[PDB]
Amino acid sequence: IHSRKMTTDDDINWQELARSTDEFNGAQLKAVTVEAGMIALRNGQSSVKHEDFVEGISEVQARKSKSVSFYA
Amino acid sequence: NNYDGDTVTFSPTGRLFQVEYALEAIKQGSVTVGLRSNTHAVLVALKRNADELSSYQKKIIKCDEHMGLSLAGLAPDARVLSNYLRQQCNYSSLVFNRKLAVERAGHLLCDKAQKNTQSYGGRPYGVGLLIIGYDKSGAHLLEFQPSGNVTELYGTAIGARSQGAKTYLERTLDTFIKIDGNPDELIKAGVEAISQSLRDESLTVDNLSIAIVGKDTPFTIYDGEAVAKYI
Amino acid sequence: AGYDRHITIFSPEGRLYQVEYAFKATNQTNINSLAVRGKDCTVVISQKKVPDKLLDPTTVSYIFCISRTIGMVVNGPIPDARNAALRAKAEAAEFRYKYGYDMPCDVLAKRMANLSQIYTQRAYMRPLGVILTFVSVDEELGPSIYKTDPAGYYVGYKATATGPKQQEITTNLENHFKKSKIDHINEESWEKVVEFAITHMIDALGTEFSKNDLEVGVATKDKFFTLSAENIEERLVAIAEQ
Amino acid sequence: YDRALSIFSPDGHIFQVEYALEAVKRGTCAVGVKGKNCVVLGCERRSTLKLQDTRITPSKVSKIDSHVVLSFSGLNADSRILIEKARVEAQSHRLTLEDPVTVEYLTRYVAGVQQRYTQSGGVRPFGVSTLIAGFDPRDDEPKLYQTEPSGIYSSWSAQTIGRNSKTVREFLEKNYDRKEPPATVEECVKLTVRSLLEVVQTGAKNIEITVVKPDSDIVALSSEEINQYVTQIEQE
Amino acid sequence: GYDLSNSVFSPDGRNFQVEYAVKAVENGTTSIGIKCNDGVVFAVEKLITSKLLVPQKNVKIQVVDRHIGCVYSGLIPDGRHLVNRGREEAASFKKLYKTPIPIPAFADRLGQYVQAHTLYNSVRPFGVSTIFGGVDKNGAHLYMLEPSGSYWGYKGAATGKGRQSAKAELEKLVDHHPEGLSAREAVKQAAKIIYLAHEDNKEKDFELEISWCSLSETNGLHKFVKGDLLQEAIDFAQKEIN
Amino acid sequence: FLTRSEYDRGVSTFSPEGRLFQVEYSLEAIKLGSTAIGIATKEGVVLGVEKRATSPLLESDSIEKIVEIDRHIGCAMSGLTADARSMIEHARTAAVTHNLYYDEDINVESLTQSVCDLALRFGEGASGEERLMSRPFGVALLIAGHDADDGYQLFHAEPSGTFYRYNAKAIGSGSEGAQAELLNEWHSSLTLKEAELLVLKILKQVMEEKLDENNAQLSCITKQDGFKIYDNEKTAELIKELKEKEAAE
Repeated sequence: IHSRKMTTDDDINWQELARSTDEFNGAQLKAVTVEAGMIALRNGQSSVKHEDFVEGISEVQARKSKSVSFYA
Repeated sequence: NNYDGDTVTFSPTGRLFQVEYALEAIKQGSVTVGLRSNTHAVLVALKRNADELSSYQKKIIKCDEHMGLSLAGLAPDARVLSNYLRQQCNYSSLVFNRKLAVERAGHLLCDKAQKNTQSYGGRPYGVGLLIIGYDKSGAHLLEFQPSGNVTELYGTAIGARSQGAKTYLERTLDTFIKIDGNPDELIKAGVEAISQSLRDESLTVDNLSIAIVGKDTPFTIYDGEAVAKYI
Repeated sequence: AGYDRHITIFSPEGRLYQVEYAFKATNQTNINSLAVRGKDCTVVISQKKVPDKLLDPTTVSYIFCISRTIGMVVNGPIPDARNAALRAKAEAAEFRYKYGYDMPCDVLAKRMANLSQIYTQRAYMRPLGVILTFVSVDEELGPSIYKTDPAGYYVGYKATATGPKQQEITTNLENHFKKSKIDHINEESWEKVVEFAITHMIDALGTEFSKNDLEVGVATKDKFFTLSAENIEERLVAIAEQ
Repeated sequence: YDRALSIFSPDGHIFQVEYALEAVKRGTCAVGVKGKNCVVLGCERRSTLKLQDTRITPSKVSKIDSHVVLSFSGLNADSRILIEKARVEAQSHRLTLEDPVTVEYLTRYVAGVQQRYTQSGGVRPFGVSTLIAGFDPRDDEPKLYQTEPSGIYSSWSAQTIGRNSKTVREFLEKNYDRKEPPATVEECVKLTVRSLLEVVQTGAKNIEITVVKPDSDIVALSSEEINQYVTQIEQE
Repeated sequence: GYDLSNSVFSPDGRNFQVEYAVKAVENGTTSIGIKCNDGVVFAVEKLITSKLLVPQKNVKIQVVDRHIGCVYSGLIPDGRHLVNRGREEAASFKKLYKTPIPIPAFADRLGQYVQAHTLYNSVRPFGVSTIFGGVDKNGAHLYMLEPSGSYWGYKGAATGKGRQSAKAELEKLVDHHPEGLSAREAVKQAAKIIYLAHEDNKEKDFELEISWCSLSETNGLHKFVKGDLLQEAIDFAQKEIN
Repeated sequence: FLTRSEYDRGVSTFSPEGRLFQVEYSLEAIKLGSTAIGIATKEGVVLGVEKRATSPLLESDSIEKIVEIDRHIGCAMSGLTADARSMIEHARTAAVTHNLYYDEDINVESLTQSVCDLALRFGEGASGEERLMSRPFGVALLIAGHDADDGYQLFHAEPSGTFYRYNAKAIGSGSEGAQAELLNEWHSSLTLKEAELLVLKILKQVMEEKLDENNAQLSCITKQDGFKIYDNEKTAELIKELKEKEAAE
């Protein structure tokens, strides 16, 4: 519903992304689709790949990584 | 700390919050995947180094020549429990001249958790174990929780991104049940299972740790260049 | 300190709120009991009520057989009731064992009282929330009633009642021994003392009864028995024909 | 009782060790300097109070063996416990291993002793710090050690503990020489007396000196002796 | 702050601890005990949480000695501890008196053990409801055991989330048969009322377990239902609810 | 100070983190330790410690942090040394026990692991074994050794009860400035003297006093000579030969 607004490429599969995100709330998910076009602007494009949404998973979630673990 | 403190309290929700805190020990743990066919059990564990000069920390402990456990969570707790399990397995060999059954040892482990959940000044253990073995009733994979819950599953996971492994196993479930007498296939399927639970933490030949048990094969741990056949 | 009343320690008033609170948990089943002395018997009645039909009525009880001559009637929650019953049976066995004759009711009253005192002197004991009535017929003291309470205090009685509305019953007993001018009913058959007791209970509580609404325990000489519903019904019928 | 009197602090410490150190700072001051053939322990005694019996009252320097002295700063009441344990160990060594203790071994023992009441439950540390000095038998090297309520032990060339030890320590950097001790016993004594007069002040009756020479010779100098030494320092 | 420990009281007669344990039990799955003329029939709803599980490979009904079935709801590990304790006590009785423990005697034992956990600051009261029963030589009996250390006799007992539905249905079953029914006939009824107690729980799918101890069909030993009998019970309920 | 913490009333209590807080605290007491640097090669293991003077009156050649476990295992302690006092005794005992039972040299790993079992006994009384500690140890060891079955090993033993095998490791206050350099300078083609001078190198940069043989101490474990503590003269020679190669840049 978000990505309909912006322009995507035609190699996108919306189940791939949905598998790889688990327990993401709609505000997070809005925050991936926006985040992909940041990365697209940095590469310098005019279309938004399917690889970018995948990198917006890590750059923006809810938490910065699992933490420092020293024997966890 | 209102009802959150102590392993003696309730909890107007009926709960206790110490248990959930201890399950966070699973969450900050590294992912491990277990799957069993009807002739082989396989645990595939993602070891993890502290830094480049450091080596990787073991994740699979041999309990017996037909029995193995792999930890997820705090190492120091895993250590108490593994000793205990070996103790009673050697016990059963001694007194009954019999291999210790998996189904049974889950229950023993259950009570051992319960009683540090009973008394004041105890704690719940912050380690969840996957225990595979091959006995006179065949292959078994048990899941052990900080709650003290033992469950029998075809294939399961614990750690971080455990969900992405479960979905994989939900698709390939009826595949690996029909594969029997070909341990190689089960191992490959577990490598693929734990590929879904990477943080771009690539599978190396000393980051992946395999351990198997078969009908015809004692418990074995593969590491080093023994894992390259599958990577 | 902020803790005076999570542990058993005096207050600035010089007191034990905790034990008070124990007395404020004896009226949760809201069972009432009435116990009177005959001339050669002791009679105690208690309510029976089941909140549901899907209980079996037989097992619902409050008259617990401790010795063969000492009956115990409990006011307060049933868990603590059972713990008290077990305590007392242990002590009874042990008295018979060490002294060579069955435990007297007096001795049991005091033993249980001292155990009570110990529960309110140790900082990690919770006191019982039960009032116990010990009914007996002794051969050295005659029919007797001893009442102990969560404090560890006990006292003798001519008659006594317990429950939330037991003041009504106190009125009844008071007036009865006022007229009689003597500390026990002069009746030479235990049946009629059951009858008298049920009469005072109907008058006091203001409500009529049935065989399944009662529970009756009788201490005669050298025995203790409980009546079943069938025999209770007969008492009720003989009341109307007085 | 098995509940902790020691709680771990997120600071990287344990509060009670810090508090112990403070307790040791409030205590009377001791100085230790070893010559080439002697050891000298000087200690402040508060004899400011009057009508004090001093004959029957133990000095603040306790002989723990025939050649090993212990002086202390901090809780006076507490120290006596350490002192009893140590005398006991001294006899044990002769019993099972034969040949009086060496200063180092005894120092190590005391170190473990104060350490144990940290790490154990049901106990608080001692707020006491000791200067252990003496000789090894068959030997004539003065060995001067310092133990502290952290349960950590140290060798020192010279050291000071107690109230306002910093002032005297600065003095010692500048009047004692790492390379050369004062070789005569008397000069060593007078160096330490001159040190003590920094803080102790208010006459020469609060000063106490014990001098130990090898071959098991522990002697404590009375007030008269000290009076003479002090007055010499005063004139110069 | 009278919610902090079990050995505290409150001036309302409440001991908040123990009430809170009931909310742990309210979190368990339906578990029913049908008292029949011939014995007892237990059934438990076993939620199938995932398609990765091994079905009919986990038992929530465990037997103690061989003639007392025990099925519990609430916290599964905690109830597990309780059952272990009861087996210790059963074996003790069996050694000491040369007979399998009576069901009322068993009841005494477990009730005391749970009552114990409210008298000490040191421990936490168990958050489980147990239903246990069977056939002894003085007949079939059924008991339900509270986390409070309370229990009563029952002609039908239930616990869990769909306890609402189950209790109502049991009321009906005693209105269909006021003289009771067969343990043979009760297999189908346990199926029925578990199914009815899963509409409050219809987020999921589940597996039905049934076990029974009756004198007429298992010869007084606690056995499990299987095979064609079990699947027939399943089908029975299935057709009723469609 | 008084960092916000919900739990400091238990010693085994959670922690919405999911891990113990006291263990966490323990690892923050190794950052005050005096730096111990340890370079593991395939030709021996070198343990260097800064002895840490605090006064010129303090005699610093009678204090040391190099502590012998046995002829073929050496150990360096950094952190709180009063705790190490106990642990090192226990380890010595363990080694002697193994040689009593088996007439055999103990594995470096087995020993490290035994002391990790020791570290995890804090508590009020819990699991099957009695707690004789109440608060965790705040001291970390670098256990170096050589066994004939895996060669030279260098292990970092934590107050956690966890052990990682390192190829080089620094602990103490200056541990991060040292480890950055370890990551870059170390390789598997080192020789014994090259690693030795490497230690003195990285010890220079974490030096808060000045480098000389009166606040710095070396020790080695070698296969056929055992554990040997370098005396001060030899250490001085090496320091000067560092200064020769430092003025060749």
